[PDB]
Amino acid sequence: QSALTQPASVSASPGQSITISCTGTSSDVGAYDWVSWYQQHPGKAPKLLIFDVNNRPSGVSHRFSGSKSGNTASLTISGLQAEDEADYYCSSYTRRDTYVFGTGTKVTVLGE
Amino acid sequence: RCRCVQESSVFIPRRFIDRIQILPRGNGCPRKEIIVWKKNKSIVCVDPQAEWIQRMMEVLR
Amino acid sequence: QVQLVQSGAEVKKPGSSVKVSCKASGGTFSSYAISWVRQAPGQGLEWMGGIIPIFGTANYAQKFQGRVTITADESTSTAYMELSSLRSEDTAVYYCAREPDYYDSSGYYPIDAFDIWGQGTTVTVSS
Repeated sequence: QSALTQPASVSASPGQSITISCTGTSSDVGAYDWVSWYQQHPGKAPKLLIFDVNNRPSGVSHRFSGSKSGNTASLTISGLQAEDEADYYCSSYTRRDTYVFGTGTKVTVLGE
Repeated sequence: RCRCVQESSVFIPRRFIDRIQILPRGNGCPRKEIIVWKKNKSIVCVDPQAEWIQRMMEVLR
Repeated sequence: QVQLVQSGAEVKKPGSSVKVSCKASGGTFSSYAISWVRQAPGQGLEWMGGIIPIFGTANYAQKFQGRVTITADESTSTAYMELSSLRSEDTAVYYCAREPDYYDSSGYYPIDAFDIWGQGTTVTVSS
């Protein structure tokens, strides 16, 4: 219910770099580096992209990067391609010892 | 010399842990030392007796 | 093959209960935590609760307290999620997910993230 604030949509031409913001509070995003990012394709399970603000699990491309300043975390997708067209969710653990997700961001790749 | 002067058996939940260091016998200390670095930056030594810490070592193959 | 295998699709009447299964394949529950997340059609991810099978410690989101019971059998590496008093808003895809660890010569590091997700379970509420 008390979801993290994410822009509804982020779009760009192929080859471009995009940034997705994730705003929470001092109790969650602002409290620690327990912030992770997820990629979700239509009709598929979410996939971990970034954990602990900016760490990449094995298999995740160097094109995906993370950062955090204050109560805001950010995901950057460089060299945007058609396979990056998915929904993106940030997650954070809380001082209320729960996990909270962002509202989600649909990433679209713009044509010609 | 050993790092721990005291040891507690109390259960430390996952939400409060940053890291768990396991130090076996030798290197200046005769006993096995389990050091827990808490999120609140405090360092807590745990008794190798505690059931929760026993269950953890049992699975850490 | 290191995955979380979930039980099949379920069709339930409003007011009934649903118990979803999550079995670890090509691995064990170990010292890892297992969380339950849901997704209503065309909506966002929502954390319901979690369990640490090795200690039987369970936590739930405020919204789901009393409706959801999360259990785990470490001997078979199977986790369960029982949701009662089903309604229209409960029609969703239910995922189980692993919260992993990181280990070096420097020690054990817990990771607050979902690295392995199950295939999902569709739960449809009739009315």
